[PDB]
Amino acid sequence: GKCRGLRTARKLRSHRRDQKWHDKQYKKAHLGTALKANPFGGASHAKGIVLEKVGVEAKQPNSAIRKCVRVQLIKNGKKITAFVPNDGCLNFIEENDEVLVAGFGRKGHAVGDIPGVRFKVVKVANVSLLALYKGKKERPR
Amino acid sequence: GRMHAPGKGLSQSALPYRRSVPTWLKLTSDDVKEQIYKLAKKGLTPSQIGVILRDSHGVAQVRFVTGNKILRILKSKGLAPDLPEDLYHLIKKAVAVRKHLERNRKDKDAKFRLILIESRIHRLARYYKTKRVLPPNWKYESSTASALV
Amino acid sequence: PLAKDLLHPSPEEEKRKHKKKRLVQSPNSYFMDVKCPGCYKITTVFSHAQTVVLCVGCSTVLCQPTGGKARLTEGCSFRRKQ
Amino acid sequence: VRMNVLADALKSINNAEKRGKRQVLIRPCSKVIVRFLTVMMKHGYIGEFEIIDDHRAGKIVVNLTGRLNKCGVISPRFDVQLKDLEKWQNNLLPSRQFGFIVLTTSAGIMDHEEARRKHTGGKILGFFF
RNA sequence: ACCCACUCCCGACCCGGGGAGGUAGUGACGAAAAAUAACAAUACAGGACUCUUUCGAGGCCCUGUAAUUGGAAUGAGUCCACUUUAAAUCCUUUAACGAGGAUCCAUUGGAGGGCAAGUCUGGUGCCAGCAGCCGCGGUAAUUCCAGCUCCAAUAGCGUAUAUUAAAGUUGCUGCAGUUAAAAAGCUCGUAGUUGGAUCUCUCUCGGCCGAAGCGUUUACUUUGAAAAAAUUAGAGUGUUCAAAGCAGGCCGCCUGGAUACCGCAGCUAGGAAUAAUGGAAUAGGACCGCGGUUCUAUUUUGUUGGUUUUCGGAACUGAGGCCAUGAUUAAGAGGGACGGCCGGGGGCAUUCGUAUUGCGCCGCUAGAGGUGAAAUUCUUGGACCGGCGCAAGACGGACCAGAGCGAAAGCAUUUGCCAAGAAUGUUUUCAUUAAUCAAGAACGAAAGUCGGAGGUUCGAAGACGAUCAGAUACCGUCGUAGUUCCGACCAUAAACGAUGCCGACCGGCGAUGCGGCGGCGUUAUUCCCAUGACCCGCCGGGCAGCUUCCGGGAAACCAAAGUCUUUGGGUUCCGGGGGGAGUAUGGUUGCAAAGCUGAAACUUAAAGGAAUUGACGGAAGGGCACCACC
Repeated sequence: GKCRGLRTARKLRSHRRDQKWHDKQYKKAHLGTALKANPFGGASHAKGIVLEKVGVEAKQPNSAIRKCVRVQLIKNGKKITAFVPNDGCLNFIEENDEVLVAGFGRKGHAVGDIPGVRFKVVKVANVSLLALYKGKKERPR
Repeated sequence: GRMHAPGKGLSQSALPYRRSVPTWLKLTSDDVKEQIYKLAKKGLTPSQIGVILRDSHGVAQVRFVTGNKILRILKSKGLAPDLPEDLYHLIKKAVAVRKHLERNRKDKDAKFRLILIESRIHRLARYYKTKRVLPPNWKYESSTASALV
Repeated sequence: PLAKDLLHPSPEEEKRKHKKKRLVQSPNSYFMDVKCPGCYKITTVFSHAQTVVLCVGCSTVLCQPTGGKARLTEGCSFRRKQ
Repeated sequence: VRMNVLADALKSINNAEKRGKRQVLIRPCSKVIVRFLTVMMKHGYIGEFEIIDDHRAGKIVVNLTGRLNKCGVISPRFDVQLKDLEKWQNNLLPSRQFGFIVLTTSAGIMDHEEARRKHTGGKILGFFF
């Protein structure tokens, strides 16, 4: 059992503090290795330059080509792969243009049948992909 | 349970409820005191004195006849031993085990039992130093402890 | 089962128990006055004696220590006290 | 070794009452045990008890009337102020209609309602309901 | 951008200055209020607390695509004049214009489940895509792309990320640790944590009537001081309501601008349970009067002087009176002594037993090993077998058990010596000395390392022979290190009861091991008692077993793995989805092998536990049919 003494506060507090490091989420948040490894570096979004269009194969139970883009982030020169969500939206992206990319929704984890992809394109050339998809706006010329 | 064994024995003395002197016992308190003095002069520890008085002279409990315990009587008369008899016997047992281990170096069981004995010695000596029964500088060293025996 | 109760007698259930586990603990031993046929005086001996006691006027072995209750010699008449 | 003789006494009373026994033996007895038992009995939760006096440490034979659901000890004896009493009652008691928290205060050993009447706090010994 | 008009500040100053500050601008950070319609008349529909007749009669209350009809209402907007203000703007106020498809048009996400709301239609056809998760899509897709319809919030709604609750998935409240992740191999041990019972009228007085403590300390609890505002809580107050604000109210007067909380530490005063702590044990102990010493702020209205020969204070000691003189009990806590036993517990020495291998001699003889068959191997230099001896090195059968001992690892021929130990017995002794344990330490199977001795057997490696598609393996014949002992190292095991230790409580039964107690009777000591072996019980530890709706648990199952949401006896170690991985790296230990400590990036929706039903089994046991056999 655990100690129950009026003078065990140091023991209890210290044991809790040592045992909190075996919490995966607590350790990931407080160790600093995950923040260093994060390409966004703690940001919610990041602007990058599209290097090439890459087609990502959906995982084995499904079958599709997930149209992604490799982008290089302006802030730190890191190369990530970002999903271009809707259909025909890869046609809205050219090569060597600026795109705003956000997380994919799992806080750094891959989503669905898209291996190794944890980012999605939000804007292209300072125009949202939703506006171009719905026809509300057109990419600049 | 035992301090140094997995034993959970229950065997011990069971004092009777009555604290009075037995009706059969005709020795005066001073008579028991002189018998205690004689037995101490013979060279006996208070436990041995109590055992002899119980077995032969019918003194069921010295504390109930004389109103005092055997060690207190020995101290008050001035013939109590230098160090308490439990610690003395623990040191004697340690000395015996060390003498055996000197000529039997492959006896790991003897070494383990010596460790237990010296731990008991140290605990008792610390308790006695707390009660000012032993001088605060007293220490059990296994180099000339046979002289203490 | 309804402890310390006079309605159901239990001398027999109390002296059967362990001496320490009784309602009020009490020894299972006793002191006994011993006459030796060759002697002429009382000797009060503990039942569970650990000493080879001798007659106070002679050199006769009154009793010998055993694992429990001491073993008395033949002919010595022993009677418990109290 | 045994600490907290009151914990042993309360656990024994609880175990005996859960088996439906009419009496329970408690050893060793102590002043705190006797006061806690008196508090329990004044509220009709145990009944009469007898203190067997042996010359070392007494025993208690407690007559059980099956009105007791749980008698428990709170270790350590946390200091309780009059403000913390409501939170302790919410934590320990099964209802605001019945059940008692026993405290040792400078005014004696008493339930929580009596401690509120005398406007005193103290240290929590245990509870019963 | 405008201004010192407000709030305040500065200067020699009523006067000047202030990008402090105020005002406006941009502003879906965010917060409050709040439009996008309301109503009536006919036609339906619904019910009636209407006739009643479920045919029907029905402007009683209602509902709708009427995209029917009709008027009433209003502010978004435009604009005028005030008002606002330093000047303006914005609100507020007034007038004019301002609504019918009131086109003066509400959006953002969804419609398989979680989760509210379409297996409607068209397209696509594992593509395109959706999908937080499960999943959808491979020719009716309830899920993609659309149309329609529906629903959720609504001037807002979706997405990413940080964080809180959910998470009793960090557990103080309040989690787990036999098998799901997990208790150190095992003991000792300092700190830490936790600790059995017990003790119920004293200083100057003009109110027994102002006061002192000079005596024994704290924790706790209650109280009283002191403690910025703003924020939070909270009293009052119709901002048109509300967020707010600190205002305001009445016919010049009345009134507010409260109050609470403010943890810990510090200060203060009552209480005295609980918890710690203290005195008297060589009495250099309490009270009491005596023997002895001092300028002792006066013990000289007189010029002090040597007439302060002295109450009051700091000593050292003696004789006394006096304490009811002063030691709680003796834990079903612990240590120690003592008694008779007990055990494959340990060390040293000693002895015996066959077996195996080898050697010598004798006899007979051509085979003997070995195998699922063989072959490799030995063999007329006489093998195998039988007999008599000798030697060596191992090991200690049967007895031998759900029996014993040990901290665990582990421990079995006889005898002796050496020290140790549990339990029991105890009207012995000490008297809290205890429990658990960071640091530290002892021991720790097997294998392994170094040195020495030995080397029977078995035998990693290796050689050969087989089996096989292949075998590098299983099987066979040999065989090195090793296996044995001595001295150093290593410190790991499915080191397991996969189950920490200490304490209490909660069923039954029969056994068994040790000790003790009691008792018909049977045997041996060839005689009295005793002592053994039995028999029948009881008590205490111990290894276990059976049983049981104690209770628990996911169950298996467990009298503990119970006394757990009715949750708190004490304490140590330790787990937090599966992998990466007990890996990398650093430190440390080791001669080495390696041991201890021990990540992260990344990857993933399960991995796992227990039990159930099937299927299968180169698992066992049955049954049947001349499509089985005899």
